[PDB]
Amino acid sequence: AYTLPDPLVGADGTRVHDRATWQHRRRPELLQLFAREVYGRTPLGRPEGMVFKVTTMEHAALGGAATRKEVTVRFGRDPNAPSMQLLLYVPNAVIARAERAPVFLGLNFYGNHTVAQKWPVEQILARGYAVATVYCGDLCPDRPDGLNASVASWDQRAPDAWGAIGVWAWGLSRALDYLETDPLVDASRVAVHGHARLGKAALWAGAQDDRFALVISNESGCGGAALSKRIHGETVARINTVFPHWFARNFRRYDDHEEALPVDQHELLALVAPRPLYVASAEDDDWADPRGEFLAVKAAEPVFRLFGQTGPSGEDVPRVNEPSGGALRYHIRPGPHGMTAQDWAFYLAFADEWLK
Ligand SMILES: O=C(O)[C@H]1O[C@@H](O)[C@H](O)[C@@H](O)[C@H]1O
Ligand SMILES: [Mg+2]
Repeated sequence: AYTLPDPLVGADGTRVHDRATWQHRRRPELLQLFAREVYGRTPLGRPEGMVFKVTTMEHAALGGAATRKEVTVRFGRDPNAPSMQLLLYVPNAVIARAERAPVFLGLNFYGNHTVAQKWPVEQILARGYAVATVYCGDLCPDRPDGLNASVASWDQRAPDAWGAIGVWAWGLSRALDYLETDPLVDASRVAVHGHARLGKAALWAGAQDDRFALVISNESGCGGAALSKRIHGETVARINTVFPHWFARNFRRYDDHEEALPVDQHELLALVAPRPLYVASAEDDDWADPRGEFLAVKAAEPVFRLFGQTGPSGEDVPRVNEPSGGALRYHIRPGPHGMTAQDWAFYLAFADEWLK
């Protein structure tokens, strides 16, 4: 089935007519719904005893274009406590103006020094932006028994307990804790971004953690930006069966039963409002369900409009390589699933508008 629940009708049926009601009544309702039925509850906020050790600082990386820092973010005072490694490139030209750089923060899938994977780090830097990354497997190994060797392990797990997407997302927020202590970056101007499974975590981190200034979802698909109730491409039963550690056990109640869902992903997107949000698809990426990613944006737009922000105009998918929307923005690009220089060019212009 497929009737979408209204972001702007509360659980008790009252109509959300103002931003205060949205901020302090409706948002907590949706956050707790997504936590309980989909991603699982985030248990730890900031742990006590987090320690940041800057292990490497190189002031003339990439030809003097960038400063590169390597940072262990340790999650306890003990020196052999669990940790993650954050890689940061800062543009030198911005440091030379005595300004903290705005930052693109995203998880990587193959390791910090694979960005197999490559992002246009040099272009991002050339455009005046810092780049930070953490390998997702320092937080939760992407495998079905992966939570036992993960930050969440330090007869089973509870049905509303978080999986890998929630642990990855919590990792992004801890990366932001670090960025707040780093005088070369403006932690109030952080674009949190992700591709595919890591875009699911980027969305979930941006909705829970409203410190993030900008949120970018690149082809995050099922249980990211795509409407589950559309039953197109990847389905809930497919994703929980192949990746049973990603979501909460409770998400499996919705296996082949998306009609029963009490929310859909347009409401995840609405939790970014009023902060700028970018959802993007690939034209041949039927698995992620591009129309469903676009329609989730459109069904989220009323919440942005409550704050006077606008989304893609038109009620169907805009032409390829034509981004559309104000603070709430979409593009679809030609070709297959991935993250490309085309996507990044559109993201950088969006950031130029909202972070510089
Ligand atoms: O790109 C990938 O490997 C993944 O992308 C995700 O968004 C999708 O849910 C996975 O099934 C897999 O296709
Ligand atoms: Mg789908």
